[PDB]
Amino acid sequence: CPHSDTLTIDPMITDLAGETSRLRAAGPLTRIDLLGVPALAVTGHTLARQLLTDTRLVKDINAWSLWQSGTVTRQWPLIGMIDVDRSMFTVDGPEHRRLRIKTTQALTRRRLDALKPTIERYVAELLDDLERAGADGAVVDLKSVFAYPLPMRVISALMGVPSEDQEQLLTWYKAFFSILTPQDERLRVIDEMHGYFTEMVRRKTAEPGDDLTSALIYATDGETPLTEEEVIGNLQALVAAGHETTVSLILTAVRALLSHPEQLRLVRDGEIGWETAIEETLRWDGPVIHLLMRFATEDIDLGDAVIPRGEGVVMSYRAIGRDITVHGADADDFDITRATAARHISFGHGPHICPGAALARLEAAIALPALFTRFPHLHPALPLDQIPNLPVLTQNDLSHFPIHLGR
Ligand code: HEM
Ligand SMILES: CC(=O)[C@H]1CC[C@H]2[C@@H]3CCC4=CC(=O)CC[C@]4(C)[C@H]3CC[C@]12C
Ligand SMILES: [K+]
Ligand SMILES: [Mg+2]
Repeated sequence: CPHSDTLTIDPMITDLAGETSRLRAAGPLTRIDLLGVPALAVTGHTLARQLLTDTRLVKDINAWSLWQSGTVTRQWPLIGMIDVDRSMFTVDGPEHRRLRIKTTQALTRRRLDALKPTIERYVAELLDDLERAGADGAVVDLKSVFAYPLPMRVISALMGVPSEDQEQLLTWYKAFFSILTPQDERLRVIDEMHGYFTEMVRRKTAEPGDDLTSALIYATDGETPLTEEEVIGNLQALVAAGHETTVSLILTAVRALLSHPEQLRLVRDGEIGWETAIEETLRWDGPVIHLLMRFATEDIDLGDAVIPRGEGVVMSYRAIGRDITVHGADADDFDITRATAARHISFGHGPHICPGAALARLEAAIALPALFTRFPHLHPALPLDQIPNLPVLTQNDLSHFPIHLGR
């Protein structure tokens, strides 16, 4: 690996540990290459926090010099991560709060109390599936049987996605996220997803129900109402995020606890909270690797560095979770007892901070203890260190997770 001043992010995710350490070492601001496209990566905790609140960094792709010049187009395999419709995800400034408010109100801890029974029912159902799958000592994929379906069920219940449509959504997302999907097919899948959620919003407009989509469509009376584009945009964002991140969180938490059985014991015996184990998982091995992307509306002076107007800026959240300045020398270790376990920014910071953090945390806090209580001798049927990532550049997406129920 001969010295380079640009760090190429390997889209096959062949050396995530090496790559994450190289980003930390090269940071807190360093040049990266995303499939032939240059950007800056923010890899330090403090600098990330400053920049995530800097109003000169915007989501709007039309602020991107390479987009303005036509240098980057829809042929770029990562383009679907940023060139999306109007929503809380793409907006900044005073307009942004309007696009967030119904969702944040709906996803408060207290409002989520009402969704808890549903989450509990789905966890119980999928554990029944695990039991069936793992009978007579057979090897089971913890991902396909338990972790992969659960968050789709949950976010679907919340948004009003029919039971019978969820399999198709998962199929689309898998194609959408895989770097291997041919770009023409990925763009088709993106159109097909948009068509689906467009019709879903038309369905809920004609016949509203007790779900968040209906609430985005029909606001309290006072308004002003969200456009069709905004409702669909929020909808797609909530489902995509709600599913994809949460799967990873469940799987990494299990892998972390199973490879650190002494720390699994701490949570089982009630000496450390499950919630604390989940925070350290978010810090150490969290759902987001990189977040695309922000752009400078003008020059941003950082004292001994300048991010030029038009430049693309990525938040390298995995690298950021391994910040030694913040977490100490053992940042690269999983340690649910560390003082800084909950001091991560793995859900972001500033205006665009994750609105679903309480739901993510709640799903994990129900699912994890339920899994280990039900199957106390759960163990890997494959060395945990041999579980590969899927080729998904921006997301910490585990391929499969072979276990035995034990015993
Ligand atoms: C489970 C683990 C999760 C992690 C690690 C996570 C992480 C994040 C991060 C880091 C951002 C902001 C990126 C940035 O602006 O720099 C974010 C934004 C967002 N997340 Fe979460 N998230 C999680 C679960 C969820 C869930 C359950 C939902 C929905 C129910 C969700 C919906 C969103 C939406 C809609 C945005 C965009 C908000 C905005 O830009 O204003 N994510 N997520
Ligand atoms: C940080 C993270 O993993 C989540 C939070 C917001 C999510 C994005 C929300 C908007 C969105 C809509 C889509 O239709 C494609 C997926 C994307 C582009 C999502 C990709 C994963 C993101 C980036
Ligand atoms: K578009
Ligand atoms: Mg050099």
